[PDB]
Amino acid sequence: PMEVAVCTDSAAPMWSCIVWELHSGANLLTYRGGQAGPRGLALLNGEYLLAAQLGKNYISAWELQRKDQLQQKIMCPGPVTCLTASPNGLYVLAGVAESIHLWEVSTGNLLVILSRHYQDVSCLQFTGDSSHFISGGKDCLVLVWSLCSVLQADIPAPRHVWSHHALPITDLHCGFGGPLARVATSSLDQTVKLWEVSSGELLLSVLFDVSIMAVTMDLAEHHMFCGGSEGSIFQVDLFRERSFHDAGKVFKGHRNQVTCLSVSTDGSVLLSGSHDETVRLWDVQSKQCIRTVALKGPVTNAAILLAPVSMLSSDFRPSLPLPHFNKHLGGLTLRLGLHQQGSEPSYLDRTEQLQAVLCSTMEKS
Amino acid sequence: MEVAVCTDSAAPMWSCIVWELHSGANLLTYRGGQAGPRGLALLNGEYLLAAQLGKNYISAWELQRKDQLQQKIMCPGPVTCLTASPNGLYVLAGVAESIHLWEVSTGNLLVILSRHYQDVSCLQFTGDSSHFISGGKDCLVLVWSLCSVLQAIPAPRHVWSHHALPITDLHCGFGGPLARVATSSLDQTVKLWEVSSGELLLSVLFDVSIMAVTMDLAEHHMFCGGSEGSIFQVDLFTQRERSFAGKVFKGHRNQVTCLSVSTDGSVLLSGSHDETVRLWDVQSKQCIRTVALKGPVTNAAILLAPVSMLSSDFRPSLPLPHFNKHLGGLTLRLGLHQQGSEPSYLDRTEQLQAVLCSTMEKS
Amino acid sequence: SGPRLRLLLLESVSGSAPHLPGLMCLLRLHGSVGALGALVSLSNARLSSIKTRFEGLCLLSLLVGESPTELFQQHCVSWLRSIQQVLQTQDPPATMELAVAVLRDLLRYAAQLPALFRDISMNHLPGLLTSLLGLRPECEQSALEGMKACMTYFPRACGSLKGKLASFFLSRVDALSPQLQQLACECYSRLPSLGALKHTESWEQELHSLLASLHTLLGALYEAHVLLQLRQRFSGLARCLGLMLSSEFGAPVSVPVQEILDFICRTLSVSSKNISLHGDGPLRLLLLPSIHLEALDLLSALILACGSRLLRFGILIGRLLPQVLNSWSIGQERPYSTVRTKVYAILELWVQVCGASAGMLQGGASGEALLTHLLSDISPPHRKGDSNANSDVCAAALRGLSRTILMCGPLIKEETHRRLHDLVLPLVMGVQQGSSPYTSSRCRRELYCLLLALLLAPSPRCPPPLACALQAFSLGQREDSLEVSSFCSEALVTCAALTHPRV
Amino acid sequence: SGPRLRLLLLESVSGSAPHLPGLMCLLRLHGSVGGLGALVSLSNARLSSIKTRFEGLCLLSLLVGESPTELFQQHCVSWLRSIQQVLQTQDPPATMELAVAVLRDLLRYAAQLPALFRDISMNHLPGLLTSLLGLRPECEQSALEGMKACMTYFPRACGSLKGKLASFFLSRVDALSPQLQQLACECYSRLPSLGKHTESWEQELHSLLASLHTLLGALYEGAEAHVLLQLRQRFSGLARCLGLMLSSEFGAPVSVPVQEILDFICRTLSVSSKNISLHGDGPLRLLLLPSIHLEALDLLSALILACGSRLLRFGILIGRLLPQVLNSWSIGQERPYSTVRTKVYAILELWVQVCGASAGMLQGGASGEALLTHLLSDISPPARKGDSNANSDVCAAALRGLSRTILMCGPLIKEETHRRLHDLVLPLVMGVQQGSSPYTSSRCRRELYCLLLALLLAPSPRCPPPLACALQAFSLGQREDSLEVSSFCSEALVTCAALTHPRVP
Repeated sequence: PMEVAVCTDSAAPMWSCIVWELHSGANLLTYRGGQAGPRGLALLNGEYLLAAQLGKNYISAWELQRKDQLQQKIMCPGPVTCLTASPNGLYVLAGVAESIHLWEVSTGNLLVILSRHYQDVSCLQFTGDSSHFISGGKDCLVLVWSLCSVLQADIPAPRHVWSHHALPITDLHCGFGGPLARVATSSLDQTVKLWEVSSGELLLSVLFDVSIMAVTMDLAEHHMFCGGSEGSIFQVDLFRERSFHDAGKVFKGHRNQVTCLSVSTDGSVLLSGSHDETVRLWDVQSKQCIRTVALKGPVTNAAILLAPVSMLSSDFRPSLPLPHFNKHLGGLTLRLGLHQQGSEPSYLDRTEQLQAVLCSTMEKS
Repeated sequence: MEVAVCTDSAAPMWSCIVWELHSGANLLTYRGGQAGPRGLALLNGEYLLAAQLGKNYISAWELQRKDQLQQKIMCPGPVTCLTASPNGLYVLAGVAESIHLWEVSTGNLLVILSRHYQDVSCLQFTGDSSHFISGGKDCLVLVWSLCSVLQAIPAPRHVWSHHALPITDLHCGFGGPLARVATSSLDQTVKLWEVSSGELLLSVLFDVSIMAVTMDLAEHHMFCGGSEGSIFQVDLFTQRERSFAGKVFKGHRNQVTCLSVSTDGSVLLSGSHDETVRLWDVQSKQCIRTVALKGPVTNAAILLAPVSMLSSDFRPSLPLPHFNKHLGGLTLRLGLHQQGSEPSYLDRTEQLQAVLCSTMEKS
Repeated sequence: SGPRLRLLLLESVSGSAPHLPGLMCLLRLHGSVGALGALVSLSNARLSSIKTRFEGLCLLSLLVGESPTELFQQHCVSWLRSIQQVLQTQDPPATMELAVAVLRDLLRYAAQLPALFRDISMNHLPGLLTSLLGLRPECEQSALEGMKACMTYFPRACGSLKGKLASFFLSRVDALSPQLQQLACECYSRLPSLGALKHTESWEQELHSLLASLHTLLGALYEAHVLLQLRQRFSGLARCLGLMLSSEFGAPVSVPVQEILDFICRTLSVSSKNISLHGDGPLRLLLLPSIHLEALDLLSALILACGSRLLRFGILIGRLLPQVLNSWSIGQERPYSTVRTKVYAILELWVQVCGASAGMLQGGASGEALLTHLLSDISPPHRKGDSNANSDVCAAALRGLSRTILMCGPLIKEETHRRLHDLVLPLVMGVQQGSSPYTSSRCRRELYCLLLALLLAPSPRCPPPLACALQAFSLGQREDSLEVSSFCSEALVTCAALTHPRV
Repeated sequence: SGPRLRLLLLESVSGSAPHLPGLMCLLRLHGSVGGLGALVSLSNARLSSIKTRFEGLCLLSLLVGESPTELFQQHCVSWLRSIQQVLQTQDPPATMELAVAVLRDLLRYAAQLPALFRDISMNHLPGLLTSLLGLRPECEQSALEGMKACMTYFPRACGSLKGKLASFFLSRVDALSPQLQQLACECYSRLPSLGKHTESWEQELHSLLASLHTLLGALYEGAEAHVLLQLRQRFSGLARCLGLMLSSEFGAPVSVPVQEILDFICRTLSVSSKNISLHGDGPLRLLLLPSIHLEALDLLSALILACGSRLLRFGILIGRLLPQVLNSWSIGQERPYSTVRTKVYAILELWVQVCGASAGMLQGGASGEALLTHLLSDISPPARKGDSNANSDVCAAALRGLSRTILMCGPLIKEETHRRLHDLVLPLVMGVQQGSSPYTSSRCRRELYCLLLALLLAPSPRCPPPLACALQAFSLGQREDSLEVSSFCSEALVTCAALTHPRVP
């Protein structure tokens, strides 16, 4: 299976987004447009590329096989600070100032606006099964939101209010699963915390000597990778209230704050984007850099992704068009028969039915 | 409903007594001889087998009859231990340094395993009845695969020789590949092993010889009976080599050789050489009950009482086969694999309505 | 060659009729067809006379099914013409069933080849549809099957006869024969895809027309032989709507979820107490559970069509389920087991499509009412009766409970988990030690599945009874029933992960 | 009352023939009868005429299966007499089917009442058996159903007509109609149980074994046109009878000749396509050969079900049989002999089910290596006219066998096999996520995910499973369009969370 790196920068003189193969570094796709903001690049349903614009009040959209953006834009009442999409491709989340806007991809309806943060929303992330989403903010607050409670509410309140962090939240990372998932948070208070979604309890807290700008864990959650403000990536082995410094647990080479961190599917490769205008590939075992990709500005988005069939097929077109996303608060548009894909009768099912017809004809005639 | 099945070395009136755990009232009693240590087995929930103390045969009982059956499982030498398969298909006996395997379906002596160079002391099956572990006075713990033994001279899957003194007890967990086995020995150590890898996971060192060992089903605690009358609790759920105040059960005045835990893990049964069986509360380590026996306790276990003990009219489904003394035709009941496969109300209703509709269309 | 000898063998045997289906099955088993010209000529010769038409049709079925690409391309048009000729021979109905069964596969494979597809759609399919429409009333099942095959693989070439096809299908959606009614409902639901953007519009108007007709029929019902005909029409139209919801369509459509849910709620909002006992009242009371069941399959079809997009209507759906359970609650079987089983199946399907977002048994009057109904249907209770009585509702309730606990268990309050423990742990050991739903091995397997689900997804404030459940699984692995014992053996492998961590 | 008004509702509407089955279904749904004399009188009146016999039998179907015990005790003999009267009316065969369907439930419920059981045994069952035997040849299936119903619930009273019943069943054992042949074989296997029972069972089983040995010698002539077909029909009927005797409940303990049955099974599977002389009748022997092997495999399945894990000492032979049969029948195009390979994989799954971790499958030896090589080729994706889901039945069966074996016997299987499965399953699960393939079927995808979960749950002690890649695969599969695959992946992700977040140190 092909793995790719989707990276954006704050300058974007020629391309606003570049996708290249992980193990070769050769560009696979390429998009032109404006400038994506930090934490403001989502990939919707494997067919579209949403990018919240840097300093603007709207979100641009792309088709995976076209370099020019679509005409439709997701306009917002204020500046867009972050943007995420549910892994099932059903909802879109954007942090507009202190509030979170939720859109239905089925209809384009702005379903809810969540206003519980008293400062700007810094980051947004869904759980693997798209049953919860977690929001961080400049108010040092991490909120756990149930999608079932938010969608069915007539104001909604978070499932958990995590206020242990004392400085604004910089990054979040949610593990696989829903209620049984674990969330890692980072903050300017030089601490990274690990939580439980179901109980709402703090499981771990690691203190560093510098502010942590990014955080990620592998799928098996063996390690926690923390990006420092001076260019150091720290590794925390997950096997309470620890502290760092350990010389062999640091990735060295970045000269500026590491704001993006991603791990490969097997966990053997670490992706790091930093403010020194460089995206780097690391070997998790040897802590040595494999590839150093230079960019034209500070990296705003950088992730490792399993390339969808859309990314490989040059003739791909999205199954449904992007709906008109409403700017203000039973008509679902969908394709029928998807639930029964692969349910066609097999050879022995078809053969035995025809043989039964033959036997019935023999008995009757 | 849980009961305690206990035998003593003297047995002047009853060779074995079954009493309710929480009431203490004698549920069942049996007349016969004297069962030896590690020599009492329950076969298929219908028969009580007791290897005789210092004798070369095994006596059998019906669960609802106090008099032993005329059939005896005779052996070429003194029987040292006796275990039965959890699925009720096989019977193992330790005859000197060899292990005899019988098929309960046919009564044939399938195998004689001679790998121990001294007397076999303990024999135990895994929960799924795919492996059995034997310990002996030769300080050896042998893991045997039932598949390899039945399909074969056979050799043990593992040979555990970390103990330096004769083995006193064994205990196997649930499963057979992923099971864990606890072994105790006169070298004052209790060890925990893995059946699949054959690796030593834990080894706890004590100041007295360990005569008994048991574990709860969840494997949170290890209970080790000492030679002086103390039972030690070892918390598995909280290194590879430890060494043993509030985790000791006190009250026995002689060596504790039998140890059993209740289904929920809250009650511990102990049999000792002071002719006394005690009940303990695992959380508080206090003696709930004390039952006096006429001799040193040889066997004492807690088990979930089968329907055989609860019904006074119970009879075994199949009679006991004649167990062969020396090395097709399986005797069994048919249709048991499809027990409970009767059509449901909706299934019968749909079949009847299909017949009605078919008759309506044609006529 | 092997296949050549095995072909010449039956060529010489035929050149016997009771053995022919077995010979064709054996020839298909060896893959001899996939030499062949002799078989083609033999089938063509046998198809000429009525006395030998069955043998020719058997040979044709084998040839059509197992032909290579080249032979099929060579003989597809001739085979279609022969099938049509058989279809217009006034032969017994079984001959027509066999011919239609062959034609289904012939049309399925011909649609895969662009040249054959073009030629047939241009020159042969309207005549085939005319032949199917001209069949005798005794062969209407085969006619419906043939038209269904024609619209399945050549829907664009069926648009010229769309009106006649619609008239044929609409006359049999109220048929009293369940198989004919099902076939006609399946055929009618395929109409919006017939003909040459416009298909989306056709789907929308057809679905709204069905909704309006269903509303009128419900108004007629919720007011002798008239009521039975009304119920037959209602069931046919509801089945057509559900088939249109749950079947594949070639274009995206706008599903009016609010209108369908409104109709479902209106259907389920009338109970036994709403119906008077004078006049035709008892007849309406007798027919009411069937109407509620039709609404229930409509709800199931909507859930399948929309999936987790229905999460905004979860409050209404989770109020609906205990409402129906309350409306149909009473060795003797309890009444209305079909309705309760359908409700529990709908609950299981909703949890399947929603995951942990289902919100079932997670606080409220409806969550507690559903739990009360679920617990009573899984509880055990000279005379005439059945030992496994009430084992259908028990198994469905166990499946729904285990699915909900596995998916939404951590979000469920700990008192519910304690109640489930106190009910289930004595139950598994109570069957391991008269008339009961747990005399059925299916119910025992479902109870063990519920126990494993309680172990796997507990509340973070209530640890599950690991040791008692381990003892229960150990006892069940020794059971006589292979269905229960194998499941209990597999469950102990999962419990080894809960007992022997690797991290 | 409620049910009384709904009961009287249908009496007024029946005194509507096409609507009657639906009316009976509705009455059964409401439980009105379970909670009645007018209905009994109406059913008696309707049953007195051919023009209304169907209506009377429809009423009797509801009156029999839903009556309270008092009404059943009062009217059981009258209902039996009416049913026996219907069976002697020269009515159309469908009427006979309906009457026999009613009589089955009637006899089942009458066997539960000792007084009615005794009365019917002494005074009424021989007459019913005579009426069923004296039926027209076009109603021979209804006669067999009635004989089976009488035999199941009143076997002691069927011993006086045992010879006539055996003669009736034997002639239809070689029927070319699958349903009639199956029913006749079911009826024939119940003969030793009616009328000593253990002895009769053993003699009947040995007689069947001898007849099967004689029939195989004629079929395999020269290896061990129309007479061969009847020979194979008789062979299949007798083998089905033997398998039914093995796998059906018997009232007494019996001695199963395991070695003799296994010897016959091995003799049947010992002849392959290579030994048949393709001159004369040879091609017919070659065409019929897979069906005879399938009959032997069904006998093997019946033996495994009857004996269970007691068959473990014969495990070497049983486990060497499977790769031998797979080697015999091996060659959008469907591969041939998929029915035989699927049967072999089903036998493997059943063997692991009854033996658990003691099965010994996939654990060393030429037999294990050959079985693994066969299993891996049937689950591999392929490397015009046809099917996109071609070769998906053998893929699913092999996947189930592999998953069951790994879940049960995985820790004992060597780590090389575990790495071999890891190197193939992991590219496959993510390869189906991002023309013709067995994995276009959702059944095959679900079984592949089950195999991945089994590899996670029971790994080799010397080989850690790829947990992160499997987690990614389960995350991708839970977003699938198919509800089967997605829901299975959700539950597998719950299990993998249990694997990833331990609750014990």
